Amino acid sequence: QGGAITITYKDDVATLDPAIGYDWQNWSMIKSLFDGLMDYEPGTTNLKPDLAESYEISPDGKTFTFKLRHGVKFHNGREMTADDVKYSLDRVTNPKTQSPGAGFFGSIKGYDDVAAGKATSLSGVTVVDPYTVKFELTRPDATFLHVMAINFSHVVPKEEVEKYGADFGKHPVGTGAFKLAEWTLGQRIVFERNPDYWHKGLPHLDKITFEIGQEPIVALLRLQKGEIDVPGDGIPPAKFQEVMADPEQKARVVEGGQLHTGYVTMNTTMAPFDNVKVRQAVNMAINKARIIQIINGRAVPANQPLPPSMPGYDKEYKGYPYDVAKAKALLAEAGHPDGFETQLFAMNTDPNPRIAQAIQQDLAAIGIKASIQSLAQANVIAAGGDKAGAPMIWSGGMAWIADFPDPSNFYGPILGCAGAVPGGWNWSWYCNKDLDAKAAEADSVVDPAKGAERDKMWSAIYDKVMEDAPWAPVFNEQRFTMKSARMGGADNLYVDPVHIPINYDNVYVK
Ligand SMILES: [Ca+2]
Repeated sequence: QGGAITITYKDDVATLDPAIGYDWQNWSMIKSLFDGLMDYEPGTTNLKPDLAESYEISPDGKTFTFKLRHGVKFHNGREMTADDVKYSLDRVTNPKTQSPGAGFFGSIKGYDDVAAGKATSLSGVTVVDPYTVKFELTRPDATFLHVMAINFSHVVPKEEVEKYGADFGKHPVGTGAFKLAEWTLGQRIVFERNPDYWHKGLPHLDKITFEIGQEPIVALLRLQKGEIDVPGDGIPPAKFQEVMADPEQKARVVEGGQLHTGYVTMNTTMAPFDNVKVRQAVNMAINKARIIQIINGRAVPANQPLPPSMPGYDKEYKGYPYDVAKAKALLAEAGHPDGFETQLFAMNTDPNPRIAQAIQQDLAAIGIKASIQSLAQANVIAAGGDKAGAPMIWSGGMAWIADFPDPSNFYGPILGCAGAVPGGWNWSWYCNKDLDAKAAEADSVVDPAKGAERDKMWSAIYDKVMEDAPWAPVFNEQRFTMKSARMGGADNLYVDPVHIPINYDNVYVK
């Protein structure tokens, strides 16, 4: 009940639009300003109705009917109704919105017509009455309920989108537990409790202040002084062991496993990375153990796209060897015995400039001279979302943590054709239509007793991805969160698997 906390970040926020935001800094911010039909029990991945009060599924699993809560108000005071759910889904799937999450809705009837520009409304989403919205699917979809909890299906008010247009992401209006109060660009973002939030008793805090442009190391000092509550950029490597060995700081640390993989993307449409042998050479060039030492051993080396604890992870897959001689030999086969020059993009928050320097040295060992383009995250992400931009990107600090705990989440948006779109997060621009179809087939296996078979279908998909080498996977990272002594709540609210980073709506001050 009450309290005003402070959270630091070095990088800035470019958007709070739920159709657009997708990075580690704004994902949970957006979840606190907006709501969708579904959410999760705080601290877990257990689905629960949110803006829906209840729902029904047809026996064939292709018709979802949601009964909406009554009396839900947007921050502007207007009642939310089923028309707003329809509008939001029509908007996020419309290609002109440039949502990196449009593909999550591919199983809805009429999606293809919308994606192809033949329709501006999803035929499969119908407003039955002001408080009933129905979804009809073309195929069973094992991740549909999770997608009705993902930011991209959060509900926006069309009159506010019309008012601000492309600038709606700077003026978010939602139904969520907090509303935007102050946004001083490059300096501070203030969330205030929404006093009329439909979920009574939430949030607990009165105010969250995000202080921008703050050095990660200084933030630890401020936390020791009680002048901030959460260092948003976590524990810098230079300070990790000292934090761990100081009981008065170790007591502020919460550690959690993640469904995470960090990787180097290669743009499969930009020469020279349009040659599979060049991409496989890069896979054999990276010294993952050395990179992991930079982050204090807080990770294990990744040999494939899925995190080791994700269902579908190929436990047997051997992977590309770390083998400079083989990498050079492959580069020569590809017509580059003398190597080549290229660009490696990275976000500029520690430790990612240093990790990029390590990758750069690894590439130099096989004859690739890569200049590091160390930029703000928004500009790395935008360059990735440009088919003609970013030959290589180190994903550290930006991607990928599963939005929901299923192997499908590591495909569509980052390795599927659905993500190889303007503004997308498939920075490899890797589009394999045959795998897209196999992915839809795998997500149609909905019988929970067939989960093992479905996990192996996904393993087969990622086996093929790995053969085409659009990624060089590097590591699977542990999460370390720091919180001030006054911050109450269970550990799993500070390493929340869904409201990534912190569950802003359910933490509290003691
Ligand atoms: Ca919410």
